[PDB]
Amino acid sequence: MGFKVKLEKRRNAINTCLCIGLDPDEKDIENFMKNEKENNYNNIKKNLKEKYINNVSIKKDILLKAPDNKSEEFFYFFNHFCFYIINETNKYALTFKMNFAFYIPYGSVGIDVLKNVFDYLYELNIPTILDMKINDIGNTVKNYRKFIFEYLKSDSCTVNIYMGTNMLKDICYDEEKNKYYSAFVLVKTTNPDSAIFQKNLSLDNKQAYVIMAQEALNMSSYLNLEQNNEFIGFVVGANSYDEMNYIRTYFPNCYILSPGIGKTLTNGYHKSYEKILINIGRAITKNPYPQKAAQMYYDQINAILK
Amino acid sequence: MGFKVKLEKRRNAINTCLCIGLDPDEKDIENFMKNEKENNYNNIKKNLKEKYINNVSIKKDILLKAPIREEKSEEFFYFFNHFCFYIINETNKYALTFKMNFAFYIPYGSVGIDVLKNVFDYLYELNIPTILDMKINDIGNTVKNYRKFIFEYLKSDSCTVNIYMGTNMLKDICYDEEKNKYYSAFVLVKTTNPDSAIFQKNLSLDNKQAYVIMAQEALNMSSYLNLEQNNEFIGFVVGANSYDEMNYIRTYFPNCYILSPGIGLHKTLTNGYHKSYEKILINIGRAITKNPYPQKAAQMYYDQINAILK
Repeated sequence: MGFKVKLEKRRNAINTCLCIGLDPDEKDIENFMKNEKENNYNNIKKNLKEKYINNVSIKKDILLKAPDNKSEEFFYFFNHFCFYIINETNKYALTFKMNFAFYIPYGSVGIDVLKNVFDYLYELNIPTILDMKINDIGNTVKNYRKFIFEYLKSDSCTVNIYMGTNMLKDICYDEEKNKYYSAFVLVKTTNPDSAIFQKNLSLDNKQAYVIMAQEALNMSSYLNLEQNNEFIGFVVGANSYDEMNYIRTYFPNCYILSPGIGKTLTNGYHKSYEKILINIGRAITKNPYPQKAAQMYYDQINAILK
Repeated sequence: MGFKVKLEKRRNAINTCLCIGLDPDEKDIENFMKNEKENNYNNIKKNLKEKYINNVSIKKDILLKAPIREEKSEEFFYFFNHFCFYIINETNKYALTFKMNFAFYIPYGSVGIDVLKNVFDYLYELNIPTILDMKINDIGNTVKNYRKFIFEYLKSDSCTVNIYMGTNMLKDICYDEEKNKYYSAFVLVKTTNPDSAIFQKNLSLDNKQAYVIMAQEALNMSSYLNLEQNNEFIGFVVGANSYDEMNYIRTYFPNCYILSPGIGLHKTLTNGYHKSYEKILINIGRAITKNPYPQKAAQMYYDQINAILK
């Protein structure tokens, strides 16, 4: 079944539009490993006892061995840290968003964890988003479509359309198995210079982020995504209230991914939940008690619900 | 040491500005394998003999194995890697630099990344200038992850970048205040091929098309961290088939490095924007790696260029 329905179902299931960001950096690891050594492998032992961990496809042997310190150590903890966050938070998460950048600085080892992370999430049947802000020319971008939607089995991804919209036709649609995928295009990002191009640049008097949205949203039609339970969304920085409001208003019925790590007046979007995914990452994974922080942000959101 | 001085060195040796694009697809690996499982593994054994192949770091015990068929998922890895070496060994004699597009090394998961790693290692030993076409972009400290991967892990000499969401990301990519080192990069200006490439020209500021408005910020950022004196720079990517935009930028700047993908439609009015070569890299990929006799296709393009009026 398509992405829209996977979200539509889960949204009811847990009534929240929270999107947990799983962007583990080096610290979190060097750390998780020690707070784990400097402990009786509490979490790594709770991890090793969740149903789906037994399914991951890569180095399932290593990851499953008793804690005890090989060269697959970094791999060991990196993968288990993610399992832990997911295990500790998935309850409050409508969907998860992993940013490729955090999984690529070590080479293949990082992609192996990533891949397990998605296998684990796919098994837990939780909506996923690879924040990879991909971009490139047609036939080349299909490589990203294969990696993301095929190898990782991801539910969606972020895409930077600056160099074209036709690329969306190679990312969101696959004419070989006739499969349709969802994507999120970078429209506006609260960045002390993101507006240098997304706002100051223009055409027909409308800013650039409005131009790409229109273009993005039109490509969504041409591809027949909606009727195929898929879609193209807009990534709109949380702290971009003015822009976040215009998009929500002028573009109602559209899916919005709001990056950041936290104020909440950001819900300048609303629709019927789900169409305004509020991303929160570091605030939860860098937080000493991930499960707690999660429910906190979980409630604070169900609060701002009405 | 420096990338700017590195190119203006290999510039002399093999006088050329040709840039070979190594973008192995799934059937380049099938073919090469078949052509190998029939000619008693000719090339593979020629690779294995080669000098610097001992400088690759991932799964070296396998890359040097005896052609396997008593393995698992190591087969694909074996041929993918040897095809890239095949090519480099074959044409690295006419190339000014090699451009590896990340997109082609990631669809199989991590295995391709290991292969990409070995390739950057290999080239590093032949001491050939490199470029990673990953077209990266992201906020603040996240890009740090790419700079590490691109420059620390693959020791690449440069990479491509999409600054649409902030020109500042370039400081984060092109500089590293912690190892106090500078890096080079090429930002996408006017990519010709995406016949859907609007935003780049229909989008404008004070009557200046976007690619123009983006080339300046790119340069203004290059001056800030001043890569210049550090033998580094921030260049641009301009499609070969963009003669209008090509002639301009190289005229309205006009000392900025240009990377031009195109031939692999095709033309040659593209050099209608040159200077000391190796500052107008011409990327030819498929036309050289899809060719039956890659060495010649390489020399062919080598002479067609090396032999140009001026």
